[PDB]
Amino acid sequence: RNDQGNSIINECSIKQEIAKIKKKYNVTDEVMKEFINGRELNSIQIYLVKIYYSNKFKVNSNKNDIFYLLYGMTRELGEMNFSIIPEILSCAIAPNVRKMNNRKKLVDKIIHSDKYSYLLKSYLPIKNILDKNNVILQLMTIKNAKFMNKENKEVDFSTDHLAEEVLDMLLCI
Amino acid sequence: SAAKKLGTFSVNKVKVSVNTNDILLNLYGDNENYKGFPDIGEHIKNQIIASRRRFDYNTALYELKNLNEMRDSDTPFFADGKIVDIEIFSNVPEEELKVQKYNEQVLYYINKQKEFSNNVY
Amino acid sequence: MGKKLSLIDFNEIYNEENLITRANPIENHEFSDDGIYSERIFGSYNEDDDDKDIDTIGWINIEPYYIINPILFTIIKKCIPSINKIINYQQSIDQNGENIDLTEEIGEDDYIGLVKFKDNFDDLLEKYTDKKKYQKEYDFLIENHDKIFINKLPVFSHKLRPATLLTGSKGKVLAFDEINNYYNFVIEYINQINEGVVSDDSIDLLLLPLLYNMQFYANNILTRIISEYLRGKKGFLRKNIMGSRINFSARNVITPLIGHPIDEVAMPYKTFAELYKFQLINLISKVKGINYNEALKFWEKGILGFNQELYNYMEELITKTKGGCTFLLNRNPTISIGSILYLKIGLIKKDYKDLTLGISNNLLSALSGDYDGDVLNIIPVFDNKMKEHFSLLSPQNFLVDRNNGRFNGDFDLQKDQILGIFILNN
Amino acid sequence: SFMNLRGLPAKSKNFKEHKDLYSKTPVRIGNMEISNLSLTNEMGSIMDMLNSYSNNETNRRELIMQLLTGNPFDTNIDLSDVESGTSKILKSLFTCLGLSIDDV
Repeated sequence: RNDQGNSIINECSIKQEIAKIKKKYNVTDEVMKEFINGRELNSIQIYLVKIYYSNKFKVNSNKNDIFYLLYGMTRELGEMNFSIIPEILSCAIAPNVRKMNNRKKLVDKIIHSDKYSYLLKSYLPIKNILDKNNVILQLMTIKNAKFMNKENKEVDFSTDHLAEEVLDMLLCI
Repeated sequence: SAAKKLGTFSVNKVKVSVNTNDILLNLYGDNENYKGFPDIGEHIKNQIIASRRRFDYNTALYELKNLNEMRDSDTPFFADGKIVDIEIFSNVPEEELKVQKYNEQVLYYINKQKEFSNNVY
Repeated sequence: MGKKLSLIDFNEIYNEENLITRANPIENHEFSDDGIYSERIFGSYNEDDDDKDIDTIGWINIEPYYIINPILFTIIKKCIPSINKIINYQQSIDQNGENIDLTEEIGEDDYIGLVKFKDNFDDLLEKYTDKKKYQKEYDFLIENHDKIFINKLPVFSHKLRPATLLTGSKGKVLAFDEINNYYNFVIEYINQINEGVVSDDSIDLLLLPLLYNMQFYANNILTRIISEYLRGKKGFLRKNIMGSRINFSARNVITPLIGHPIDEVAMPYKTFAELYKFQLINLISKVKGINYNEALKFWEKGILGFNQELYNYMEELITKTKGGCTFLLNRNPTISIGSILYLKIGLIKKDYKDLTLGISNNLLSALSGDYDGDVLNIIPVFDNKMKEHFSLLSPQNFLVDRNNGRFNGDFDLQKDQILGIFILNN
Repeated sequence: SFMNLRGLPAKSKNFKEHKDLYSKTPVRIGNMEISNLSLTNEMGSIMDMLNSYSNNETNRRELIMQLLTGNPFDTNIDLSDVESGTSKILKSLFTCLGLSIDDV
């Protein structure tokens, strides 16, 4: 049915990725406990994790592996202009999970991006119909929830920040 | 030289199915010339005729991306030679094909075949 | 030692979770969770993620009336001839009818059914006992009161059972192997007993023949599931247990080769690429440095069309390995001494289209082959301890004749070289 | 390649549908194969090989794990003692027959 070869290849890729995360930021178990601070899995969060490592591998969804993956992932964007998105990934999920509306002006600006334009060009065969009925690409922009940060904080920011930085993130796709 | 003489032909017939789920890839040519399978004059390259990606609604954000490059978990077909003839059977209305960019080659071939049948009739 | 026969008591074995209740295998176009096709206990056919193993055992209650076990039944028929007639209840006219109206009473032992026979089992055995012929069987019965009557009936994994739900052209056909068929009857039959809650003599007049068919079907089950599952070469005991399938294997056709010592052999590039796939993937991961997935992509591109770099990688691999990446060559069918050989790879063929396995001429006789088209099989060897253990299978070991202790004639010079040396000498 | 319902190697239909470049159908070891392999006094070694290749799922998995990483030139395999799938399914055969298992 399903061969074990590619699955074990993916697992070993996961293990070496964890090794690199440990090597880069001299992290260990204790800082890991600090970063989790008693949090649990967030669906859109693991989805972002899958997006960021899509080219590298497929996520196995093991718990501690996911948390280490987010540690490395969050710091990784922590280096460059990404400012607020890592803060959101730091937060835990608030219980107001819903789908707020989208600022159509910002999404139009997204369409204006020649970067995203050439992505559409690489998705043009899909773009011609599948998006027209329902664009999966920005559908997650509708799917915006509320977060409850561990530092007694909640997410309250303009959507331009994800509009720009997640655009860069698809540029990393 | 003698071995070069003992040349022998070989012909293969192979059929591929495309459902609503699986989609083809632009293996051959640039963006403008979307051809997942070599044309009549073309020779099959890299011992691969075409390939299909198993589309999923959920996996539309990572896997379906980079359509030009094949993904690891796909279904290719393998052969060698030069295309001699093509025969397509379609059960879907042509409107979808019209709004399908990744089905322009099959639509073109279907139009050619239909024109042939019209002329013969 | 080994796995020992014993009809150990099922009651201390049995578990409440595995007792199946009466239900049809299918239910509203979905497998019932209470029948034989239960997913609660019993695995999932399409999905292999089921944490619980395929070796889960299903289970059926017959505690109300204990039943002789089928396995000892044939032995029983030996100790007491025609016990099938004793348990066969024809002494009934309410529902069975007058029928023949003339029968062999045999001291009223016959037509008493299963319950009475169980009640007077010792007396019947005393009636039918041969101290000269059946004494051993009666003794083995003596050591086995606890196991004669069985109170629990087991059922195989539905994943093990090849029975499937096909969609026949007439309609959806539950194409089961015959096993569950009788099992279904069995459980359906036991349904009647748990259906027969109301108490009345005529019910027992029908209930006892139901027990007769219970034992008949139990014997049916044992004979049937021993007919094919564990009998013959199709059977499981010989097809897999002794020898099985191998996941790291290949096979090819042999052609002559010269310029090398007898031990060295060459393999076609494609088959070597496929066999040691993970060695190359390891080296390519180390040297490229990127994750293993893109390495797998590169290896795919490498087997697809000829590449110089990948050939260099395999050349490094053959050069730097501890044992030289040896393997086993065996010639179907192996019926002679040393018909298996332990050979060491010496050279990778560069020509992509070449697919034949080079082999030195002097090994033709030992493995009893010819270049006419024989297909020979290769099994790679990986573990270093395995290399040392199989070193005794190297042709150098077979060079000495285990028959007479002289130089072996199979490694002696063959035809053409005999001729040539003769020209040189004489 | 794809394993069968018994968690064992089995051939497939990809080759006919032109999904596989090479035929890739495994070889099976038969009577005289086990016999001649047991010509050497290494029955434990033969059992180890059979368990590592196909019979035992855990053993084959640990073989791939050890073999993928580590030195490509030197392979130092390590094997467990988990009961093989064949032995367990034979145990199921016997127990469901009314037979049982009892070593020594």
